[PDB]
Amino acid sequence: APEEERIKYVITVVEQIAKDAHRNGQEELAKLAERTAEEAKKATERGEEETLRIVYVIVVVLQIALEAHRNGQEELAKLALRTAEEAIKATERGEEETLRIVYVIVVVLQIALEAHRNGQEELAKLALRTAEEAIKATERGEEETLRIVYVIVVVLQIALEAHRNGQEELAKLALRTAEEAIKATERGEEETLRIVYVIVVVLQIALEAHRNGQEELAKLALRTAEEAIKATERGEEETERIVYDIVVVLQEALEAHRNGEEERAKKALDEARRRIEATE
Repeated sequence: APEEERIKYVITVVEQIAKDAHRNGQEELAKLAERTAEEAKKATERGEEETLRIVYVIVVVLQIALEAHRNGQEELAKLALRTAEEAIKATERGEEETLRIVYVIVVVLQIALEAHRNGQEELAKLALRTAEEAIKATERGEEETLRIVYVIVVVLQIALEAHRNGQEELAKLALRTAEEAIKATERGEEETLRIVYVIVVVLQIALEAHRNGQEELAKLALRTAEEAIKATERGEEETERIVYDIVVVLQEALEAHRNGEEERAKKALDEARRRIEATE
Protein backbone atom coordinates (compact mmCIF):
# COMPACT_ATOMS: atom_id res chain seq x y z
CA ALA A 1 0.00 0.00 0.00
CA PRO A 2 1.76 3.16 -1.22
CA GLU A 3 -0.66 5.31 0.80
CA GLU A 4 0.50 3.36 3.88
CA GLU A 5 4.25 3.15 3.18
CA ARG A 6 4.74 6.90 2.70
CA ILE A 7 3.12 7.65 6.06
CA LYS A 8 5.20 5.02 7.88
CA TYR A 9 8.43 6.47 6.49
CA VAL A 10 7.41 9.99 7.56
CA ILE A 11 6.65 8.91 11.13
CA THR A 12 9.73 6.66 11.30
CA VAL A 13 12.09 9.51 10.38
CA VAL A 14 10.66 11.89 12.98
CA GLU A 15 10.81 9.20 15.67
CA GLN A 16 14.42 8.56 14.66
CA ILE A 17 15.18 12.27 15.16
CA ALA A 18 13.60 12.17 18.62
CA LYS A 19 15.75 9.22 19.68
CA ASP A 20 18.89 10.92 18.35
CA ALA A 21 17.94 14.16 20.12
CA HIS A 22 17.61 12.39 23.48
CA ARG A 23 21.00 10.67 23.23
CA ASN A 24 22.65 13.97 22.24
CA GLY A 25 20.98 16.00 25.01
CA GLN A 26 18.77 18.33 22.94
CA GLU A 27 15.43 17.94 24.71
CA GLU A 28 13.88 20.90 22.88
CA LEU A 29 14.52 19.01 19.64
CA ALA A 30 13.32 15.76 21.23
CA LYS A 31 10.05 17.18 22.59
CA LEU A 32 9.46 18.95 19.27
CA ALA A 33 10.03 15.74 17.29
CA GLU A 34 7.91 13.51 19.55
CA ARG A 35 4.99 15.95 19.43
CA THR A 36 5.31 16.41 15.66
CA ALA A 37 5.38 12.64 15.07
CA GLU A 38 2.18 12.31 17.12
CA GLU A 39 0.43 15.10 15.20
CA ALA A 40 1.15 13.20 11.97
CA LYS A 41 -0.46 10.08 13.44
CA LYS A 42 -3.61 12.02 14.34
CA ALA A 43 -3.65 13.69 10.91
CA THR A 44 -3.42 10.27 9.26
CA GLU A 45 -6.14 8.73 11.44
CA ARG A 46 -8.38 11.76 10.95
CA GLY A 47 -7.69 11.69 7.21
CA GLU A 48 -8.79 8.06 6.94
CA GLU A 49 -12.08 8.89 8.67
CA GLU A 50 -12.49 11.97 6.47
CA THR A 51 -12.17 9.84 3.33
CA LEU A 52 -14.88 7.43 4.49
CA ARG A 53 -17.43 10.17 5.25
CA ILE A 54 -16.86 11.76 1.84
CA VAL A 55 -17.45 8.40 0.13
CA TYR A 56 -20.57 7.99 2.28
CA VAL A 57 -21.79 11.42 1.12
CA ILE A 58 -21.25 10.55 -2.55
CA VAL A 59 -23.23 7.33 -2.12
CA VAL A 60 -26.14 9.18 -0.51
CA VAL A 61 -26.33 11.88 -3.19
CA LEU A 62 -26.16 9.24 -5.91
CA GLN A 63 -28.68 7.11 -3.99
CA ILE A 64 -31.14 10.02 -3.95
CA ALA A 65 -30.83 10.52 -7.71
CA LEU A 66 -31.65 6.86 -8.40
CA GLU A 67 -34.55 6.92 -5.93
CA ALA A 68 -35.99 10.23 -7.14
CA HIS A 69 -35.97 8.93 -10.73
CA ARG A 70 -37.96 5.84 -9.74
CA ASN A 71 -40.45 7.96 -7.78
CA GLY A 72 -41.14 10.15 -10.84
CA GLN A 73 -39.63 13.44 -9.66
CA GLU A 74 -37.14 14.09 -12.46
CA GLU A 75 -36.15 17.67 -11.61
CA LEU A 76 -34.89 16.44 -8.23
CA ALA A 77 -32.93 13.60 -9.84
CA LYS A 78 -31.09 15.98 -12.17
CA LEU A 79 -30.37 18.30 -9.24
CA ALA A 80 -28.88 15.42 -7.24
CA LEU A 81 -26.82 14.33 -10.25
CA ARG A 82 -25.50 17.88 -10.63
CA THR A 83 -24.83 17.95 -6.88
CA ALA A 84 -23.06 14.57 -7.03
CA GLU A 85 -20.83 15.65 -9.93
CA GLU A 86 -19.62 18.72 -8.04
CA ALA A 87 -19.04 16.61 -4.91
CA ILE A 88 -16.83 14.35 -7.04
CA LYS A 89 -14.98 17.37 -8.45
CA ALA A 90 -14.57 18.73 -4.91
CA THR A 91 -13.11 15.42 -3.72
CA GLU A 92 -10.69 15.19 -6.65
CA ARG A 93 -9.45 18.70 -5.85
CA GLY A 94 -9.01 17.64 -2.22
CA GLU A 95 -6.94 14.67 -3.38
CA GLU A 96 -4.52 16.93 -5.26
CA GLU A 97 -4.58 19.33 -2.31
CA THR A 98 -3.70 16.48 0.05
CA LEU A 99 -0.98 15.24 -2.32
CA ARG A 100 0.70 18.66 -2.30
CA ILE A 101 0.43 19.00 1.49
CA VAL A 102 2.15 15.63 1.95
CA TYR A 103 4.99 16.83 -0.28
CA VAL A 104 5.20 19.97 1.88
CA ILE A 105 5.73 17.87 5.01
CA VAL A 106 8.22 15.52 3.32
CA VAL A 107 10.40 18.40 2.10
CA VAL A 108 10.40 20.12 5.50
CA LEU A 109 11.23 16.89 7.33
CA GLN A 110 13.94 16.23 4.75
CA ILE A 111 15.38 19.62 5.69
CA ALA A 112 15.15 18.68 9.38
CA LEU A 113 16.72 15.27 8.75
CA GLU A 114 19.64 16.79 6.84
CA ALA A 115 20.06 19.73 9.23
CA HIS A 116 20.17 17.48 12.30
CA ARG A 117 22.53 15.07 10.52
CA ASN A 118 24.92 17.87 9.47
CA GLY A 119 24.94 19.52 12.91
CA GLN A 120 22.68 22.54 12.26
CA GLU A 121 20.58 21.94 15.37
CA GLU A 122 19.03 25.42 15.22
CA LEU A 123 17.94 24.81 11.62
CA ALA A 124 16.61 21.35 12.51
CA LYS A 125 14.48 22.78 15.33
CA LEU A 126 13.19 25.49 12.99
CA ALA A 127 12.20 22.87 10.41
CA LEU A 128 10.43 20.58 12.89
CA ARG A 129 8.34 23.42 14.34
CA THR A 130 7.37 24.47 10.81
CA ALA A 131 6.50 20.84 10.07
CA GLU A 132 4.35 20.68 13.21
CA GLU A 133 2.49 23.87 12.26
CA ALA A 134 1.90 22.43 8.79
CA ILE A 135 0.45 19.26 10.32
CA LYS A 136 -1.64 21.24 12.82
CA ALA A 137 -2.94 23.43 9.99
CA THR A 138 -3.77 20.25 8.07
CA GLU A 139 -5.67 18.86 11.07
CA ARG A 140 -7.64 22.11 11.31
CA GLY A 141 -8.52 21.66 7.64
CA GLU A 142 -9.52 18.04 8.23
CA GLU A 143 -11.79 18.95 11.15
CA GLU A 144 -13.22 21.81 9.07
CA THR A 145 -13.96 19.47 6.16
CA LEU A 146 -15.69 17.08 8.57
CA ARG A 147 -17.78 20.05 9.73
CA ILE A 148 -18.63 20.76 6.08
CA VAL A 149 -19.46 17.07 5.53
CA TYR A 150 -21.87 17.22 8.48
CA VAL A 151 -23.58 20.23 6.89
CA ILE A 152 -24.04 18.21 3.70
CA VAL A 153 -25.23 15.05 5.48
CA VAL A 154 -27.86 16.90 7.52
CA VAL A 155 -29.14 18.66 4.40
CA LEU A 156 -29.20 15.38 2.46
CA GLN A 157 -31.34 13.78 5.17
CA ILE A 158 -33.84 16.66 4.99
CA ALA A 159 -34.12 16.28 1.21
CA LEU A 160 -34.70 12.52 1.46
CA GLU A 161 -37.39 12.87 4.14
CA ALA A 162 -39.06 15.71 2.22
CA HIS A 163 -38.93 13.67 -1.00
CA ARG A 164 -40.60 10.65 0.63
CA ASN A 165 -43.20 12.94 2.25
CA GLY A 166 -44.05 14.43 -1.15
CA GLN A 167 -42.47 17.78 -0.22
CA GLU A 168 -40.49 18.38 -3.39
CA GLU A 169 -40.07 22.10 -2.68
CA LEU A 170 -38.11 21.35 0.50
CA ALA A 171 -36.21 18.51 -1.20
CA LYS A 172 -35.06 20.73 -4.08
CA LEU A 173 -34.33 23.61 -1.71
CA ALA A 174 -32.24 21.30 0.49
CA LEU A 175 -30.23 19.84 -2.40
CA ARG A 176 -29.60 23.39 -3.59
CA THR A 177 -28.30 24.20 -0.10
CA ALA A 178 -26.08 21.10 -0.21
CA GLU A 179 -25.06 22.09 -3.75
CA GLU A 180 -23.83 25.55 -2.72
CA ALA A 181 -21.95 24.04 0.24
CA ILE A 182 -20.00 21.92 -2.24
CA LYS A 183 -19.40 24.92 -4.51
CA ALA A 184 -18.17 26.91 -1.51
CA THR A 185 -15.81 24.08 -0.56
CA GLU A 186 -14.47 24.00 -4.13
CA ARG A 187 -13.65 27.71 -4.10
CA GLY A 188 -11.88 27.23 -0.77
CA GLU A 189 -9.88 24.35 -2.24
CA GLU A 190 -8.88 26.50 -5.22
CA GLU A 191 -7.57 29.31 -3.01
CA THR A 192 -5.82 26.78 -0.75
CA LEU A 193 -4.16 25.10 -3.74
CA ARG A 194 -2.71 28.47 -4.77
CA ILE A 195 -1.29 28.97 -1.27
CA VAL A 196 0.13 25.45 -0.91
CA TYR A 197 1.88 25.65 -4.29
CA VAL A 198 3.40 28.96 -3.20
CA ILE A 199 4.67 27.27 -0.03
CA VAL A 200 6.11 24.36 -2.05
CA VAL A 201 8.23 26.78 -4.09
CA VAL A 202 9.62 28.45 -0.96
CA LEU A 203 10.39 25.11 0.71
CA GLN A 204 12.26 23.87 -2.36
CA ILE A 205 14.46 26.97 -2.09
CA ALA A 206 15.46 26.13 1.48
CA LEU A 207 16.17 22.47 0.67
CA GLU A 208 18.45 23.32 -2.26
CA ALA A 209 20.11 26.22 -0.43
CA HIS A 210 20.97 23.99 2.54
CA ARG A 211 22.48 21.33 0.28
CA ASN A 212 24.54 24.01 -1.50
CA GLY A 213 25.69 25.64 1.75
CA GLN A 214 23.47 28.75 1.72
CA GLU A 215 22.47 28.42 5.36
CA GLU A 216 21.22 32.01 5.69
CA LEU A 217 19.03 31.61 2.60
CA ALA A 218 17.74 28.25 3.87
CA LYS A 219 16.69 29.68 7.24
CA LEU A 220 14.96 32.71 5.71
CA ALA A 221 13.06 30.63 3.16
CA LEU A 222 12.02 28.11 5.82
CA ARG A 223 11.03 31.02 8.06
CA THR A 224 8.99 32.54 5.22
CA ALA A 225 7.00 29.32 4.80
CA GLU A 226 6.30 29.30 8.54
CA GLU A 227 4.54 32.68 8.58
CA ALA A 228 2.75 31.73 5.35
CA ILE A 229 1.30 28.70 7.14
CA LYS A 230 0.56 30.77 10.25
CA ALA A 231 -1.12 33.49 8.18
CA THR A 232 -3.21 30.81 6.46
CA GLU A 233 -4.31 29.46 9.85
CA ARG A 234 -5.51 32.88 11.03
CA GLY A 235 -7.62 33.25 7.90
CA GLU A 236 -9.10 29.78 8.35
CA GLU A 237 -10.13 30.68 11.91
CA GLU A 238 -12.55 33.27 10.53
CA THR A 239 -14.01 30.71 8.11
CA GLU A 240 -14.67 28.35 11.03
CA ARG A 241 -16.77 31.07 12.70
CA ILE A 242 -19.13 31.31 9.72
CA VAL A 243 -19.61 27.54 9.43
CA TYR A 244 -20.71 27.31 13.07
CA ASP A 245 -23.22 30.07 12.32
CA ILE A 246 -24.52 27.91 9.47
CA VAL A 247 -24.80 24.76 11.61
CA VAL A 248 -27.13 26.58 14.02
CA VAL A 249 -29.37 27.47 11.07
CA LEU A 250 -29.48 23.84 9.92
CA GLN A 251 -30.51 22.73 13.41
CA GLU A 252 -33.36 25.24 13.21
CA ALA A 253 -34.35 23.74 9.85
CA LEU A 254 -34.17 20.23 11.33
CA GLU A 255 -36.34 21.18 14.31
CA ALA A 256 -38.86 23.01 12.12
CA HIS A 257 -39.15 20.06 9.73
CA ARG A 258 -39.56 17.40 12.43
CA ASN A 259 -42.26 19.50 14.15
CA GLY A 260 -44.23 19.92 10.91
CA GLU A 261 -43.56 23.66 10.46
CA GLU A 262 -42.37 23.23 6.88
CA GLU A 263 -42.59 26.96 6.11
CA ARG A 264 -40.07 27.75 8.86
CA ALA A 265 -37.76 24.95 7.68
CA LYS A 266 -37.80 26.32 4.12
CA LYS A 267 -36.98 29.84 5.30
CA ALA A 268 -34.14 28.44 7.42
CA LEU A 269 -32.54 26.49 4.57
CA ASP A 270 -32.96 29.57 2.36
CA GLU A 271 -31.19 31.84 4.85
CA ALA A 272 -28.42 29.25 5.13
CA ARG A 273 -28.00 29.20 1.34
CA ARG A 274 -27.36 32.95 1.14
CA ARG A 275 -24.70 32.63 3.85
CA ILE A 276 -22.96 29.75 2.06
CA GLU A 277 -22.77 31.61 -1.26
CA ALA A 278 -21.19 34.60 0.54
CA THR A 279 -18.44 32.55 2.23
CA GLU A 280 -16.23 32.23 -0.85
